[PDB]
Amino acid sequence: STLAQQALHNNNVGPIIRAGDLVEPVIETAEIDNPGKEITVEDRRAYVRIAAEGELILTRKTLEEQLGRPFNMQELEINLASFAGQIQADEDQIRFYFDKTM
Amino acid sequence: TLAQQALHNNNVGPIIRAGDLVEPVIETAEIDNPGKEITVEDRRAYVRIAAEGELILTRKTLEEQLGRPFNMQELEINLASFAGQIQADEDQIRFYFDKTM
Amino acid sequence: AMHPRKDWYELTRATNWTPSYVTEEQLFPERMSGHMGIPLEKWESYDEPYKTSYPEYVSIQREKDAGAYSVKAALERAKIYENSDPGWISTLKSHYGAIAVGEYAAVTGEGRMARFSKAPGNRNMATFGMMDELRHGQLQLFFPHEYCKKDRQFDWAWRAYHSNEWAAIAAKHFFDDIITGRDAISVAIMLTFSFETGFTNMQFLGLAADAAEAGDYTFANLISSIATDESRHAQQGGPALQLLIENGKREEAQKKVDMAIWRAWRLFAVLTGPVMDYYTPLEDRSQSFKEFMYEWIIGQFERSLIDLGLDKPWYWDLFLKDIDELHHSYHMGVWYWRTTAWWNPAAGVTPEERDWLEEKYPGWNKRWGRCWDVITENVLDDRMDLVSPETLPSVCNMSQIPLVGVPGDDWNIEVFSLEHNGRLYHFGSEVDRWVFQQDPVQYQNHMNIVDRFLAGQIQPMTLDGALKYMGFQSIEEMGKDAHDFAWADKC
Amino acid sequence: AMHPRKDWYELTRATNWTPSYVTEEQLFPERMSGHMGIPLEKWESYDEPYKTSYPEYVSIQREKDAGAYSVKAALERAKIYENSDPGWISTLKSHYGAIAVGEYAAVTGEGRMARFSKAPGNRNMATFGMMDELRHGQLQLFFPHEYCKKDRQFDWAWRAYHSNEWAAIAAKHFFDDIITGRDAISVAIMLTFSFETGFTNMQFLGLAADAAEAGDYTFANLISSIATDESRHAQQGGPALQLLIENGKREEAQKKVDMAIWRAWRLFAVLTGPVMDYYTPLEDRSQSFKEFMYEWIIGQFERSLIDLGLDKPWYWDLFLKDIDELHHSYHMGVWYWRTTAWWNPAAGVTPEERDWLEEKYPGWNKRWGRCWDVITENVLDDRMDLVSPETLPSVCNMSQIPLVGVPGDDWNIEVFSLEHNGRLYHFGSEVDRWVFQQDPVQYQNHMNIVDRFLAGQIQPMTLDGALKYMGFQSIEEMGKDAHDFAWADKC
Amino acid sequence: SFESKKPMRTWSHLAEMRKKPSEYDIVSRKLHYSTNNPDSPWELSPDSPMNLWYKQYRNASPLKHDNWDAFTDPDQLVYRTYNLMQDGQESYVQSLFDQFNEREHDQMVREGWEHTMARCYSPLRYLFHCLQMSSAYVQQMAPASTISNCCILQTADSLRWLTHTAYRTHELSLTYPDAGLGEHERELWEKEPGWQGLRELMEKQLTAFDWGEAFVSLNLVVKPMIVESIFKPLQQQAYENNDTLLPLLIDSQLKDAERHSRWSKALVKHALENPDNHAVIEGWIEKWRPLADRAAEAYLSMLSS
Amino acid sequence: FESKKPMRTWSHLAEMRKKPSEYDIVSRKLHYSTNNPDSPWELSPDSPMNLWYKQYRNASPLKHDNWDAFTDPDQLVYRTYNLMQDGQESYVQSLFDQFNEREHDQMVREGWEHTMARCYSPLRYLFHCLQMSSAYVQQMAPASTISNCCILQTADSLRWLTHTAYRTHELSLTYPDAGLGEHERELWEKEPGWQGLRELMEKQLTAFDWGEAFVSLNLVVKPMIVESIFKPLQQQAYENNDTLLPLLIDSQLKDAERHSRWSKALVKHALENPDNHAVIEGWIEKWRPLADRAAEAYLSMLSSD
Amino acid sequence: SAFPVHAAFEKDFLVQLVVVDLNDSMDQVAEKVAYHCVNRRVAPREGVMRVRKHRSTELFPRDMTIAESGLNPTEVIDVVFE
Amino acid sequence: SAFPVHAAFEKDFLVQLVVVDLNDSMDQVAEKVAYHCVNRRVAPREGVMRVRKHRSTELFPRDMTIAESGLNPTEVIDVVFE
Ligand SMILES: [O-][O-]
Ligand SMILES: [O-][O-]
Ligand SMILES: [Fe+3]
Ligand SMILES: [Fe+3]
Ligand SMILES: [Fe+3]
Ligand SMILES: [Fe+3]
Repeated sequence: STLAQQALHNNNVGPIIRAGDLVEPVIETAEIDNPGKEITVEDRRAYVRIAAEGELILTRKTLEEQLGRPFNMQELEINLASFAGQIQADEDQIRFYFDKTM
Repeated sequence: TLAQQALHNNNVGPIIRAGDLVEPVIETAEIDNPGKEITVEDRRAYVRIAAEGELILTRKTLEEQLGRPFNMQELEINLASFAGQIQADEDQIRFYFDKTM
Repeated sequence: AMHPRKDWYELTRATNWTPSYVTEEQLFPERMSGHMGIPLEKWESYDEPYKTSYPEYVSIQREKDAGAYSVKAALERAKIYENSDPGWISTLKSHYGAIAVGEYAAVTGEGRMARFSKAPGNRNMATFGMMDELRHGQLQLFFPHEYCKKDRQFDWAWRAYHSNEWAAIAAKHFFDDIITGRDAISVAIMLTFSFETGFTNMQFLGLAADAAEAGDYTFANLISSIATDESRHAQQGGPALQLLIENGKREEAQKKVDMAIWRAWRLFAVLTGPVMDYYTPLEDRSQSFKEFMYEWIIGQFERSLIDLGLDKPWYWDLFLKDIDELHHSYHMGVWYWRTTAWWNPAAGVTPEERDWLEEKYPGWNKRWGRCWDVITENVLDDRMDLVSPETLPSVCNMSQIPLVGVPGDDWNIEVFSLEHNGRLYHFGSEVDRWVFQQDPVQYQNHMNIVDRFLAGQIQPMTLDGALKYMGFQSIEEMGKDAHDFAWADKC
Repeated sequence: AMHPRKDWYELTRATNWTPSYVTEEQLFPERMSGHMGIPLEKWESYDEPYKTSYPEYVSIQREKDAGAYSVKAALERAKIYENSDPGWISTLKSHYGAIAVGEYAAVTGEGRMARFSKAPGNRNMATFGMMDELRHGQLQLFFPHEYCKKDRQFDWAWRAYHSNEWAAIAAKHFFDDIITGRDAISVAIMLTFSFETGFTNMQFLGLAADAAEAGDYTFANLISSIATDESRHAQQGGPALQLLIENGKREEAQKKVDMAIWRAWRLFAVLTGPVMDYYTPLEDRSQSFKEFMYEWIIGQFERSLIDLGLDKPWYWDLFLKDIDELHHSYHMGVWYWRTTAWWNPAAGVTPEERDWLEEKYPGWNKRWGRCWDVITENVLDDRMDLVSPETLPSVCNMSQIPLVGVPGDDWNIEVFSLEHNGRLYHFGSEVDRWVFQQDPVQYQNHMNIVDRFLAGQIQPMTLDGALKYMGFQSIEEMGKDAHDFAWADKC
Repeated sequence: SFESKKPMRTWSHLAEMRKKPSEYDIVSRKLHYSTNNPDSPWELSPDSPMNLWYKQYRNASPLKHDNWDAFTDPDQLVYRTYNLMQDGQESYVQSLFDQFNEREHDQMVREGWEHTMARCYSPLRYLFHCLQMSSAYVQQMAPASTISNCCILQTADSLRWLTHTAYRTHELSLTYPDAGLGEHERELWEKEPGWQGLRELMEKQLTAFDWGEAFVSLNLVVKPMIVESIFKPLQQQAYENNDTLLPLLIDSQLKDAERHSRWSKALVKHALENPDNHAVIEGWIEKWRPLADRAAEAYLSMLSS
Repeated sequence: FESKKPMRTWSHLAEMRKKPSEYDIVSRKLHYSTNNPDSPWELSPDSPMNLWYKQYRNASPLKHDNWDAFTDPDQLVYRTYNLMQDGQESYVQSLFDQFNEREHDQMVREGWEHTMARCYSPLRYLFHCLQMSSAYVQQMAPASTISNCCILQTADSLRWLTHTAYRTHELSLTYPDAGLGEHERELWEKEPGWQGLRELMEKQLTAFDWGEAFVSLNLVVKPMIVESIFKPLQQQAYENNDTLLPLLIDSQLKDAERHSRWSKALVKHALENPDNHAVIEGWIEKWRPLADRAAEAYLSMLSSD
Repeated sequence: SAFPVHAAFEKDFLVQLVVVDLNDSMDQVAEKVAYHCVNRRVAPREGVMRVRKHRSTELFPRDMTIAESGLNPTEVIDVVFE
Repeated sequence: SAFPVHAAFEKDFLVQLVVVDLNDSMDQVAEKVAYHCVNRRVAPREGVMRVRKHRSTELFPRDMTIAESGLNPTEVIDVVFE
């Protein structure tokens, strides 16, 4: 039950990216667009769980440069298989965040 | 010897790459060429479909065998090669030889 | 020039008005809408956080389907069906049978919301949700259809929900309770929030990870593409939950989530649990069923629950204990009664596998190991009559799944019974009994498969008669051991 | 309503006119156009049999690329690089280095016809041809690029054509002879007819068959998609051929086809022959190299040549003998000089492979097997300085490939030499010397890599110096035995 | 006992077709398991509230057929081909929006046309949303999956029209900021006489819970009226006021509306295989025609003033 | 021999500051024919094609020591060109379909079909000249990033040709007695208004220096066609109630502005060498009076009785 | 006559439907349940099999019949050992 | 001094560049060719190695030098056994 307590008492937020050409660009973008957050990556081969504590931003500009081809933010849903945190999305960026601290 | 026999063939027809067109093209070849014996050689990545002298694939039959709307021009997505000369239009494609060896 | 969505999106959901020629209650009746008395004006602050617009939707979904079908076409000759382990093929059979037509049922849940939700944003996002579940149902019929010519059991991708087979009844009882049998706000809370940000990830991403390990990229690519749609339309539940909390309905919201989570847990323990710990070949088990649970349900879903302002369910510690034990007993039941399944369960108890099970669940060998020992000796002695049942298991009046407990050295089994309106009901858990008591009119006159057996509805009243009643049309479709007991050569 | 192609297509190729402000010969100069004095009006009867139009082209090619890239993306974790047999990885390295920038050069061949062909339908189909080869060059740079981070030898997908590596020179000498170095009508006959309905199928569909057997569906799917483009724009050659025959130029047409076929044969015996019979793991060999040759070149291509009114090439019986012998010796040269390649050749002479070789090429063990006996014994006795060369092979002045013959019990080797303008040239066959004699100005002052070595252009004049002249920038880039001699432990 | 049988080439329920089953057949036919048990549509207590709803409003409909599942969409659309089709049409419409904005088209309409649009066009987002909600209801109530699938796509098309109207209302507001565009549409829908016949019709139509009456009133009465009395008169008025964008946009929406009329008429023909259904449908048509005519009359009066 | 680790990208890109894009990976430094000045192609150094490239590419007066650094400002690759043009071309084809349904061609002002026959349908010859000319720049240009822009410009020219052929045929169905699709070659060869253009193109197509070919085609000829042919036809069509032609030309003008963009970027790259200014200005001045003559002759024919 | 019970056998994993008869002794009931459990999923063992109402503390007398017991059809019983 | 020739050794599979000296006897030429062939791809054998012009019937005498031979640089020779 203490293993379950510590699993629940987390503040990890961020995208779950399915296997494909967005995995490494999203990881690079997460690192670049959140300086001073530690970015964690769990690779499950069919998907990758990308996380940071409390808040994680992906900007369209950085993702376009890391992907290497023109990119619209709405296209991320081709490869965003799930996510942790609440989501706030617009044409310029997507923000994954929690309102509470556990 | 073996080479002269290999050369002196009159086999004509499409080479279909692996994908959703292999089985409908085989069925179409049989339906649209009654009284021709259709030969099929499966190389996993492609299938060589042949008849002697001429082989027709009609749009109507292909669209029926495929199970969804189909234009003849889309055959190019999966037609990786062919034996014979080609005469194609909106309604069908015909593979054929002018000479008989 | 084009104008950015932010500039005109509000007009797309400016669609509430004050009815004049009918009452507000005639237009949105409580039994279909579930507004809990919250007036129309209050629903207009509903703000879907994962937006889309019709032009973007059809463009992006065109690209999604092009990818899914291109991969299927390019791998048709990869010999997956012929070269896969039989337990993997069994996983495909159970997934497609249990899911495909249930996805099509989810269209009706989304449609319930598109017509009867008082929130204009909800009605538009539910319209895309209707479209998404259409996609999901059609994909998961189209993909197994090509295997009909290999195996009659794949016919159950279409046939399962049309049968009275016990696991189809369990799936239909759940989805009809959560999806198609309740008002729009209940659907928003129980389906899109509770199920589709929780257990759907176990089945469509956790199983994708196993599929990728097993080398089935057609399937892994398929179900992970499906999950990208779920991620968008599941976001309809959060704002509904927030609206109910801010309008004094926190208690009712908590109860619905509590109920929905538990009902999904019992069903997914019998479907996904055996797949991840027994059917999937050992070398392809990316994580254990419990480790996936702690990732997706405890670590992700339950934390998101707290962030929205809800509490841990009252049954939290019961749920954690169930995670260690329930699916091992569900597996044994599904296997021992394999003739009643439309897939071929893999027993999954070679020594190598029993070592892994012991490391993932300390004490496994002293519990379910004791039963598998008796079964293994009977197989080794060619007493095959002792590994097929002559009776039916008792079945929960809620989950429609056999009543189970922990066997072996510290045996414990509890049925939670209930007298109600002159009838005696039996439930597999405290929570299942509680779910019944939250809404008796939903359940009280339903008869489970064993209720029907004893009421004379199944003739002849034999195991063979039950199999005809369950809809099996040939010997080939009845489940058998996935390896024809070849695993006993290892024991 | 839309009006069907067969209603306006003729106007898309009604583009010839009678020039007035320059002469016809200034507009279409013979050295660029190759019309052989056939007047403009005669070229208007050119009728391409595999038509397309701009709207259909962009729509269909959009679909082709969507499939190619989405299959690549879905399989990126299939572990191809790490799990494939090294012989298969070498096949990829060899293919991408030899082909990718060669495809981009074929854009110029198509551009030559789009500007300088007198046939309007040729000029239009060559425009789509330009686009097709652009596609092929970009696909075959994009696909290997992801492996750069794993192996410097994949850098040669880009670098090979910028180097003086000996196989790179052989490829450029061939492609500059038949694609970029001749007039438009020669391009039509030598590239689109001779090469793109002949040997291209060996590399893009024969190899795809081996790729599917090996489980590399990204590569099989890619190169079979490339082949669908070639099937269309290769049909430019037939109508040019027929027009030449109708206008009295059959002898010139026959010579061009005879030359292009032999030149392509020599190059693909060194690139594809070793791949199909030695690098590809035995269990993945769909057919032998010779079996593929009889399917694609003898059964398909040469029969098509006959149907269009041309004759069997004069060297027919030399060709048939070459198919039995040549690539086995080319394999031995590439492997023994493996340090000069940008891929790692697989020896492919375990006893199991040698039984296959003997069955597919009776007498193999008494010829090339004699040489592999000596090599194998040195490897087993750790006399490794004798499995690496200390001199250069002598090289053909036409094909740029080492001069080989049949080794072992019935040794036969012949060099065909020629004094010309105070220089001594050596050719690997009668046909290669004949090709040189058909157009000495095309070839006479070209210096093969051994000519360069002896003339002082390679410094230092050592094997080390030659390797550096060839463009290798680090030890890791030079070829080794694919399996690090682990094959010897099975002998 | 049980017999051994061979695998089938398709689903068991399609194995007796004369021809090879289409993609449409495979993914669309006989998916409503809620029609299997007359006593319990859904796998719950037979008198659960939603079971009672379906027994009243679907099973007990006076529109009757022994094989609703045999219905076929004449266009045989599936999700995949719907998106293929509509991505083409909708990217065409969006390209029109882009090019007409580059041309400053809205600046060159006849004087006063922005007030006609604010009054007679921008409040159509309410009417189109009612069609969306109404189509979703026929979807969930229809007694066959092939009928429901047509209703799903018609629900998506209604949202498509709603979104066109929202986009153009905002864009028009940028050239004409003093006309109430994007500000007053709710008040017009609720209070303006020209809209009250339509709003009365949809409020009542949305409370017809019998699936057959819902289908007939929506597809055979309401939707044809909108084509004849709103879409086409708007094209004529646009022509008279130098609006060249609106006739092209409405021609694209009329393509969707003809597709809805095609599957609707196909279902009527299917239903008329039972001779009793002619009286049932004609009765519903006569019941709803007067509300539809008053709706059109009031709208056309307002468009003329 | 040194040891080196694997690189993240091609050797020639490994020292970029930024991550290589798709465009960088598949487009840059692909002309191996520029590596050896005395032997462009791997043949005899004095082979006919090697002498051609030594004279008309290597010896061009327009000089730069890193042509390969040129960058298409749109950074188009084959994949994204087809994505873009499938959208624009399916838009144009939908316009053709719908304007046909409306019978647009019957409503043009009387006599417009004769102006189309004389001033529009022979553009297929002009557009094919641009196609041939673009293909020549492609094969002679000294960097693959330059050649790639020319390939897509060649395809765009054929797109315009195919528009003109389709519309010529379509228009001839409403007006069978105007010579549409029958007399274009004779007008191209003999009609005064076309002879300025035909002389320009025939001489331009015999300018074999890659630099002079590029400047005359993309900096002189093609801007004149936008300014003196496309836009005056749009204005003429407006006067004559042809509403299709301005929309079609608007789509072709998007192609033309893209050609102008990469053209200007190449000039800016070239002007890093100060010597190239006088070379480019010299060629502009040399070709401009021919292009002005061509425009004046065409416009006087266009505005005639 | 037929008398259905739901019975959980000591050390098994589940509760099963077992139909006994109204006049069966408790010893006869336990044996009818053991037919569906012992040597199938539960090892045989020595000792006397006892029947009790599910989860309760008291054991039915071995000689008592189902009719004399307080049991109703479809009630849950345990079969356990002393 | 240095004298390049192209040499084919009996039973080998290729022709190789071998540099000899103008004053080398045919026996020394033979040993220098054999250095690149025997025990690498060709089994050793008993016998006297001889040199001839490529495909010629005549052999050059064992003691004859390259200078005495009339061979030109980069001509093709065979080395064979008697
Ligand atoms: O259910 O999605
Ligand atoms: O050559 O492609
Ligand atoms: Fe779904
Ligand atoms: Fe869902
Ligand atoms: Fe190519
Ligand atoms: Fe090609």
